[PDB]
Amino acid sequence: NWLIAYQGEPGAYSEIAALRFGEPLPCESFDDVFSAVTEQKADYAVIPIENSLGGSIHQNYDLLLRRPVVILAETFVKVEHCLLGLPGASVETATKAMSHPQALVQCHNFFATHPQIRAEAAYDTAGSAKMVAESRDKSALAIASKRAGELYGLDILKENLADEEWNITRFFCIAHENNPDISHLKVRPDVARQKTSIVFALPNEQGSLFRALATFALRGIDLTKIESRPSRKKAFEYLFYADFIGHREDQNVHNALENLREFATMVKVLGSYGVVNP
Amino acid sequence: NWLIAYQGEPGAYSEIAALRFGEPLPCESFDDVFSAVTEQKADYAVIPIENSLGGSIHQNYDLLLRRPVVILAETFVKVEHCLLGLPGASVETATKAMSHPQALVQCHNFFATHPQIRAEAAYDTAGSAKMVAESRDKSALAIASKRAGELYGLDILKENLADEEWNITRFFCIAHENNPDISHLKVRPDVARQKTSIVFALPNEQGSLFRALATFALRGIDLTKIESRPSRKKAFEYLFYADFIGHREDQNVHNALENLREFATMVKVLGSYGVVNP
Ligand SMILES: N[C@@H](Cc1ccccc1)C(=O)O
Ligand SMILES: N[C@@H](Cc1ccccc1)C(=O)O
Repeated sequence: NWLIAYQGEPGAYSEIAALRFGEPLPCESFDDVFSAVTEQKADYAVIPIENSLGGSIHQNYDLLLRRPVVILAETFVKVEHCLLGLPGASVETATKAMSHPQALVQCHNFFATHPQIRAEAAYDTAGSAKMVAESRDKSALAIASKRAGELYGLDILKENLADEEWNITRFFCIAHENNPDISHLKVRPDVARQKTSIVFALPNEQGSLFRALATFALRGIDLTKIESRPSRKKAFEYLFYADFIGHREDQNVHNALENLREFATMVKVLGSYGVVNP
Repeated sequence: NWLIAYQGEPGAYSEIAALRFGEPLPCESFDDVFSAVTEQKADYAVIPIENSLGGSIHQNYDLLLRRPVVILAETFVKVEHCLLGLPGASVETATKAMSHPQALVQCHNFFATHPQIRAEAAYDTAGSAKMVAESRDKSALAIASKRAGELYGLDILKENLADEEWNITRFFCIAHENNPDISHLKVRPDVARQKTSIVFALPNEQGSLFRALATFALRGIDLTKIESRPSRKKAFEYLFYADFIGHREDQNVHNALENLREFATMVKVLGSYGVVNP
């Protein structure tokens, strides 16, 4: 399969990401995206893992943890809103821009300055595009992806509509752990400074984490991420997410990992992977 | 009784959180929320900081660091969705459910198992209970808090509509830096197991975090949160959120923090605070 499962519809930032890997299969949900891989509808999938403005997506992490799945690449999507109209395109004739409530909030400047234009709640940003194109009504605007504009044949009225640059979504392209297949991806991950992601669980002892970092830091190994959150039905544990620069088969790495399993209640390696660029 | 600025409208979870602290003052932006304290329109604010399902809210940590403000308390709000309807309304009779797209998608099974009832996007959850009451048709329902339904005289048709039983948002009650008055909260925070929140930035050398954690760990100090993200501002660095148990001016803690301040690029204590139980 060259299908890349994702959550959303065409023009969604999630699709943008699956495009960097292959042919997008859209899915109703996260839970659904992981299942397209499990039951072999799709070989791959791209899941949003963190966003610079929000957090880590702990839902997608519980799924990475539970699904017999493996990360094969990471990618980074710059969420840049476009204000988007029908051909014959004007801001001073419009009565509304539709979009996802969070896009609407993020474009709160545009709205306080443009009160002839009222924020309208839409299910998502891509469908907002979609509505404009079908409503055959040059009055209604959408706030969405350039790709949505592309696609629904709309014009960009306005780029960087929120006064946030650095709204970035990082996604992980994933496959079933019983075939980390790199060869069928659209573009092969840049492996020059390859990353490993793991989850581990510590019994919540004063010191535990210092102790688990020691494992990497006294081994010369650089981290790029670390996060705790509590474990809910294991009594007195936290879960930790940690990424670091290194390949899981590297002996130093392997030594770190074994070192951790000495006192970690569990370790999982979600994968060693490179990066795909726009 | 005293003014707790929060983002949203009556009904909202953020309002439930406001109310554990005083009289809620609803605001359109978090910017408005902080600027409300930072210029004495209100004495406190209730800020969402993380959710067990998404993660940390980076954008809020962002403003907590840039604002002359201090954590006075934390509480934890269980985000519990209800199907709300007018007196007489029915799940077998309903045609629409209105809510925030995220609450829609978090009750995805409900919608799958009830195809008669179409999911319909709205600006937020509480405004959805409002729309239901104002439109007066018994065929249109909302997904919103139990509070939003009471306010609006809507019946609760189903308790616990979401896919995931464990949805919890952690809020900070905040105040102005040099108006850090606990007396005029509505109940004093439980301060037995007092927590301190800090943020800091390190030059990104391998072992940095280990060396920083060494600071608390070799000192008997127990962490309850650790998370990294990359310095939006300095070229080569990371920010870390740390929470731990103790007070700023414990001998221990102070030592730890001073040692930290030795090599951290920056340290700000966001505050030392206990916990408001509903
Ligand atoms: N890479 C540095 C700093 C860092 C730690 C953890 C997460 C992100 C960055 C270290 O290895 O200690
Ligand atoms: N409380 C333990 C484990 C822990 C670390 C960091 C965050 C949460 C828990 C410690 O101080 O190391």
